[PDB]
Amino acid sequence: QDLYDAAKAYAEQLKENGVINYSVLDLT
Amino acid sequence: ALSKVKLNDTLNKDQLLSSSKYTIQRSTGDSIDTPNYDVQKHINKLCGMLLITEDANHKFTGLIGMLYAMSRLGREDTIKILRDAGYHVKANGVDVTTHRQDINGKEMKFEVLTLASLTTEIQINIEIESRKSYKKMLKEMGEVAPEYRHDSPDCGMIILCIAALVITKLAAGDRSGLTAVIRRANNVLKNEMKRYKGLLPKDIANSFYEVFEKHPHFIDVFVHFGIAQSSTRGGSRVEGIFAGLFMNAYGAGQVMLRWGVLAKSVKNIMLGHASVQAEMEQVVEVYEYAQKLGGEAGFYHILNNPKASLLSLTQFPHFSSVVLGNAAGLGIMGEYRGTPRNQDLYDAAKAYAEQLKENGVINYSVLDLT
Amino acid sequence: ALSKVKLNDTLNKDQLLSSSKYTIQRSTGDSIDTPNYDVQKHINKLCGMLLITEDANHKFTGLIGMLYAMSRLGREDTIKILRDAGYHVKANGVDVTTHRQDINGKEMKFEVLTLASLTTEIQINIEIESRKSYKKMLKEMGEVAPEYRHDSPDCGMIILCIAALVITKLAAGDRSGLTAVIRRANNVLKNEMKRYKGLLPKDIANSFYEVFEKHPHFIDVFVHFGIAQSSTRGGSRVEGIFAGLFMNAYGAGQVMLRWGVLAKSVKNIMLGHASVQAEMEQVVEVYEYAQKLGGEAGFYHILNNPKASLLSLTQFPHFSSVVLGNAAGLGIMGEYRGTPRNQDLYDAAKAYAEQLKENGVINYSVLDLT
Repeated sequence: QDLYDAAKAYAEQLKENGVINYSVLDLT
Repeated sequence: ALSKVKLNDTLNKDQLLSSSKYTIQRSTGDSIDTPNYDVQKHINKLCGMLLITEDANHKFTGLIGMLYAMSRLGREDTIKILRDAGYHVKANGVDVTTHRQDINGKEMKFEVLTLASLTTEIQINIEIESRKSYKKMLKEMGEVAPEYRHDSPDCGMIILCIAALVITKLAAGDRSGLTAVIRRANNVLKNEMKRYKGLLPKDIANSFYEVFEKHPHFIDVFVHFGIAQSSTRGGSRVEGIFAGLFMNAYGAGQVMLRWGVLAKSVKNIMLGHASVQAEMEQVVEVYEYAQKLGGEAGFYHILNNPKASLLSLTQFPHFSSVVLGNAAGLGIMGEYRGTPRNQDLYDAAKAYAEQLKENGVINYSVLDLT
Repeated sequence: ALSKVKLNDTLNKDQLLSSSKYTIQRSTGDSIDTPNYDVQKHINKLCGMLLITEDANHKFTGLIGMLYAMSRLGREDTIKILRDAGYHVKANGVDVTTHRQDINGKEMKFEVLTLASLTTEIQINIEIESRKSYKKMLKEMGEVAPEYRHDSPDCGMIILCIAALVITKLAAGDRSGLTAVIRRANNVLKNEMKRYKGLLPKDIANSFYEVFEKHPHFIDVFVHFGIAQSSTRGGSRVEGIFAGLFMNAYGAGQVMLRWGVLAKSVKNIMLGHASVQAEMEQVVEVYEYAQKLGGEAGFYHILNNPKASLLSLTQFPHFSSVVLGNAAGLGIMGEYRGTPRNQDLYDAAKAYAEQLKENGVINYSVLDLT
């Protein structure tokens, strides 16, 4: 249960939000 | 030869710490919110909401202030400055999600930042209480101007202006400067307080005092933000006020270093005293060490730097007394809680310093008169 | 030529030891606990529990202090510093497990570190006795503040502050400085003792004295932790205390080296004496050797370094006497247990040194008076 709650806590932090990553695009 | 018997301890101590093979990394915690440039505009709005709110709850404004400073830096840079400081950081992203909640029966939408440190339940309450103050403001003056509203771009920096006043008085390290922080926030930043009801110097300063105390890594983030902010080519007058208020912090926790140059400038006779001259070999070492560091030594006490103790002149009782006496005689100290170790040298320096500032006759040799 | 007949023994002895083909590795023991950054926050809590406990048992605080220092370094580093020192280390991990035990009938849970050196049975007793003192504290002041509680981040470094005071007086090597360690721990760290009942300088210092004596490898761990701690950019004022108190240890076990520069600075006439001048060729070699090592030579006596004996001026009877006499005449030694080999040179140096510090007339040639 402890590993489940710790993984759930971070997984919530992972999906959290949504910034644009400009290094992915081939911008000149 | 007797010239060779010497040992530069000050330089060797620095060489020891500079060439450390191993590193310590302090518990920053479970997570830190690292907002990027895209959210900066949302936090400025959140900062504005607190400012327009009459009798606002500035419990989270110290934390919200840091979020705006980190958003101006950007996720990449703010993570970089935390790691360079010496902290393991678990970076939490920050962006916008629409939260639906039914306040007073009616279902309402709210744009909230999904932060770890700040709950979505308290974020909506900042917006709810601001809407109450907004409609009350709208009812009084009919049409609210761009200056009085939360959408203004200054809002974010206005909250960071008193953060720079808090950082200015962090050298004491016991919330003793709070009185001076509120005082200067009324003299400077006076136009800003007219246009915002929720600009409460006491409430906001205590919030920044709390967040710097609870999170020592955020004071490092603010200092490096302020230097990055001051490195800009130009901006608004509020940004200019912040840059001025931030640079007042430069040299905090080391006023005796500046007053020592003043005593040398005004030529206080007690500097030439025998017991003061015995220390002169070692006091030059710290002044030369201060000259060596340069701009780095400015925030050595604000950031509790290990090497801040090396800049101390207090280790020299006699030189400190004449310097602290010179400041007393010129009438520049007070209420400064520094006590002179040698009382006789202090009183003698104070007496001569009082004689230096008397009357005022015109020196005609200074001008280029023909 | 007669200029060629020479032999640099000091440099050649160093060259012999520096270019050793083989290495000795001392019995560190069966196992050492190497905590990482994830546990650091738990040890800080454990350090806080001891601090809030009234009349606490600081039998394990010297060991618990080292665990916090190693947790700040991190498993990878603290293993690296033990291996670089010259020790075969059997690294034991450190993390959190929940232990269930029925104290006074009622079944209770306890978060304990599964340490080899520290039993889980004694860990719960530290938490049990702290809860007693916590509720007694809660009953007296109603609501306990962030300063008085165990959760504060300073707690861990507060215990390491008197560890730095113990390391400052390790040069003697017989717990003789304990009186000075407690004395300074009252002059220094005075605000910390107000906010924690279990800050007992005598009890905690003896614990660190015990752990450094029983485990000589842990004194190497603390010194390299202190250097790594002092290498940081900035932290809290309590970390500023530790950094200042740790750097006071620099140059311990070699005060005669510093007092020799003082005698040269004040220009004691007995330095020019014939028998003192005969030694001047060889005393310069050790001062140049001290200049060569630099910062490395600071903790050569704290860490019982083989090359610490090379920095000794005691091998020179005449120069040591005038230097020890100069210190006596200026009135800076006492109760220093160093005895002069030449008594006549000591008394002559003491007499002149007393004449140097007399009266106090102003030197007007020093100032830039027009």
